Amino acid sequence: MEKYNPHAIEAKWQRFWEEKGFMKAKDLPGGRGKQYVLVMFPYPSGDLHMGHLKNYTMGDVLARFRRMQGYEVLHPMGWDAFGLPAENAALKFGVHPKDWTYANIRQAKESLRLMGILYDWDREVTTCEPEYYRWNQWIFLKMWEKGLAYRAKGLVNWCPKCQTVLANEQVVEGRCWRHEDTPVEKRELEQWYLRITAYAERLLKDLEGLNWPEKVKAMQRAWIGRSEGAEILFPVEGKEVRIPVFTTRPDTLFGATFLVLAPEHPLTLELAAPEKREEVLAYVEAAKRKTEIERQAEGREKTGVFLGAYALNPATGERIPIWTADYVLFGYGTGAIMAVPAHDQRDYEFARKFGLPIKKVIERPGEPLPEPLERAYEEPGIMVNSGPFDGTESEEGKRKVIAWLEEKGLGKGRVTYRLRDWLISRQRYWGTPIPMVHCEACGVVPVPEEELPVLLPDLKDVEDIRPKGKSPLEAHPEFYETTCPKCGGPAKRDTDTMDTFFDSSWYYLRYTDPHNDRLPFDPEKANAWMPVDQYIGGVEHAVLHLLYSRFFTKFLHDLGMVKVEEPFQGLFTQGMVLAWTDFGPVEVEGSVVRLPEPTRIRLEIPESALSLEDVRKMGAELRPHEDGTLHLWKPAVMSKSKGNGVMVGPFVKEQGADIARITILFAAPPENEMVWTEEGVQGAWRFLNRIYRRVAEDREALLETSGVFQAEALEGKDRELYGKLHETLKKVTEDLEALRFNTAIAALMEFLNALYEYRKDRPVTPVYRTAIRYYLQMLFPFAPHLAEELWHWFWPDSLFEAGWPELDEKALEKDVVEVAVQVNGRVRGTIHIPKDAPLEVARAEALKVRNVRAHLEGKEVVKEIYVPGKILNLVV
RNA sequence: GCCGGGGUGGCGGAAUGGGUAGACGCGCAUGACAUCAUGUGCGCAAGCGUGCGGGUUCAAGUCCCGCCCCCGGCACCA
Ligand SMILES: CC(C)C[C@H](N)C(=O)O
Ligand SMILES: [Hg+2]
Ligand SMILES: [Zn+2]
Ligand SMILES: [Zn+2]
Repeated sequence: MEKYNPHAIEAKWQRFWEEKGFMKAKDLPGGRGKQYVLVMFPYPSGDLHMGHLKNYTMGDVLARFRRMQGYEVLHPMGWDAFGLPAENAALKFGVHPKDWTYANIRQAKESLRLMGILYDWDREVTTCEPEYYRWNQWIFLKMWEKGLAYRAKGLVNWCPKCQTVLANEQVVEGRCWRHEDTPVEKRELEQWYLRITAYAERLLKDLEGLNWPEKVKAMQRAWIGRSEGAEILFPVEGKEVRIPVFTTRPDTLFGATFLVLAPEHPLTLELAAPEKREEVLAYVEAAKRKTEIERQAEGREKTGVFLGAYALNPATGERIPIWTADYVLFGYGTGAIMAVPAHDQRDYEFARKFGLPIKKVIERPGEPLPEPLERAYEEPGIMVNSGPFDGTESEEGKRKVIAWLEEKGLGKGRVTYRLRDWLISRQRYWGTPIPMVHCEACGVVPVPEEELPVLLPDLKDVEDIRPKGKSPLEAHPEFYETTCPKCGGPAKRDTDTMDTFFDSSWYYLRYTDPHNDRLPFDPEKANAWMPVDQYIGGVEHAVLHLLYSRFFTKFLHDLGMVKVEEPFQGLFTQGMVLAWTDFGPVEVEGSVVRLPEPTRIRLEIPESALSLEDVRKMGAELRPHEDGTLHLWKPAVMSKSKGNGVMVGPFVKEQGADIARITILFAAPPENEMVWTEEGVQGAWRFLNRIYRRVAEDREALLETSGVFQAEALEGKDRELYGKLHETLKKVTEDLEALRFNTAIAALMEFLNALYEYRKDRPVTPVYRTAIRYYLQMLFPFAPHLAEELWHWFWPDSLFEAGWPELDEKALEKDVVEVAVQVNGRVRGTIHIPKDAPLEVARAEALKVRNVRAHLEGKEVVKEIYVPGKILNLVV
């Protein structure tokens, strides 16, 4: 009997599929129903290890499966080559972006191949290639003609390291999404913006009937931050200008004891009295250089400064002082807020800090508010000290005060969103050029459609493209010196480049027509493949990619190019992958595990000594090491940085693909985080082995046996197996359609074990033949090699043309099941009787069990509950 | 503090229209020549066992009431 050998069959079969062209997506899916399985394309930066493969595998399992079922599958793959992620990688290794990009793409593309993964590469797409970004620019123009793209000056986020501006969504915890060790800063500058906010309502209203992870949906709702309320106009004293503010508590208007303007608000300086004019300019610019991190380090000791001007409370008419404090966001509402310390803990704290007035106008139902208040009372209540509103309820009060302000023309009801606009212009070389020219006479002029693409200046000098503070294209007149396509005089091309997230925002749409030189894609085509039925990815693109794509699809929908309005119908979010990591040497002494500083620091814990127990309790262990000392190991995220990756190729060579697949899809539940391990792999070896042995050993017999027969005529073990078979066929089919792989696999390990047992007694019957035909077909998605291999010992064509096994309902039916006999609620034993056996039969069969405990325990019995399914309770 | 999801074996994890808890796998332990085969929730035992405390029921991981700890999210309203 031969043995299972990966190398001998793996690469073999891989070529076979590639050449046979099975996962080649059709152009316009017929009435066969389509399936668009797609995983987020990668950032060509770094080598591919196992942690990275978890997502593509699943997409492969899924794609293969759907393919067998007959659906027209589209399982594209490509590269998110342009932007900061890539360029920053290259620049780190002093390599030229274009070289570094095509280097990874080559490697990465090999790994995937070495894994059994099949794409329809006739659709590969590289974002940084002119053939692609050509269209980023064509889109950008169409957005401009619809006034969705524009320029504007103001403070923006700046990443010193990246040496460019970042969108708000690229500022995770006031730090760069890439350099979580670099505190983002603020700078005055004029950039480009996409009016995503013009889609704030739809972007929210459509999240409703969506089948996505709660976590994601939640986050977007918070990022969009819709907030119903009112815009109130406070007349400034002496001047003509009226200052507007936003609030959700118009019912506390009489509580307004002072206004507050954002340090960057226009009037903050145009109102500050001369004697203060200096103190304001000092603080205004002080709040600027203050990084978000620095702000969030003050707690509630917020700062502020009195301008020197006053305003009139459009409700009472009294003169309230006007201040300015960083806690107010120029980018939110109207950069101005009416302060009501009595009903807002943030304002309250401020008021009490700078000796400002606190005035209650909302009374708590029942137990009166302790005067003087010691804390702002926010909850609803009754309106007091509020002119003609006294005795009204906060709730009804609002719409009233609103309708009121609206009548007097002092304010209006208005909805505002937290969502700020999208800042896409970037000061980096490696990126799409913004198709705009800056004529001196006409101003900002768009490049003609046909004059596209605006090719990127070829710069083969690393030390040149390196960002120093402004677009590298600024020192290249050969590029930025052109003529205005409007008047004709001398103009200047835009030196800034679109951000990476601009191209990743519609690729899924590009794969549907990867070679279109007239349009970014043919509507007819994309309409036949969208939306994306399944979308494997990660949650780190919650407010980013998953946000922007929705915008872009809505925009493209309005141009009438895409019929849907939500790109990703389904969306899975796989979990991290960990791996036992070496943390360093330790000094064991009995039970005391003293830690040398280098190790401790790596563990990142305050303790400098632990007990053999704590080391265990924290999930670590002590191993012997090549340096002849004891090292401490403990899982950790598998990453290059950690140097605990498990390289795809170096692995498949020594082990196998299918082995890595199984070890990955059975480690734990997909969404959970697994821990790649030796034992994990060893187990996959054994599972794959036995699958092989079993079919090998009955190969000859199988060949001379026919797999045809009449099910109803089956009896005994035969009939038994036939059930267990379809029992499995069902669990497996469902588990797949629900992305629950671990169990689909185990469902197979279990039937395998079933097949072995069946041989201990029964020969090699037709049913058994069929049992293998089905086992293989089902195994395909997980171990496509070993399956195709064994499958050919008895069948001609590839598993790809076998179809998915048809489940047989009638077969799932039980007869003579195993009921459990319990005495007085406690399970005393079990018996074997039909699913229909009447109480009399069960009672009987039970009264004489192994230990006849049902008898020794039931020497009285009163009531007897009997669930024909599997229960018989003898209530003593 | 609010919101979503979670606490099950030495380990990852199965099973909730109440109805042999712990499938499948790992690990361990014996029997055979790294691998198969058998066993493996805990306790010597009475007996006990799905985060804690009550309760409903012949029967509770599943249902009711009160509560703790964990993970993730937190814009507005309340
Ligand atoms: C779909 C893309 C936005 C995914 C992103 N390029 C990444 O690989 O992290
Ligand atoms: Hg390129
Ligand atoms: Zn950065
Ligand atoms: Zn001009």
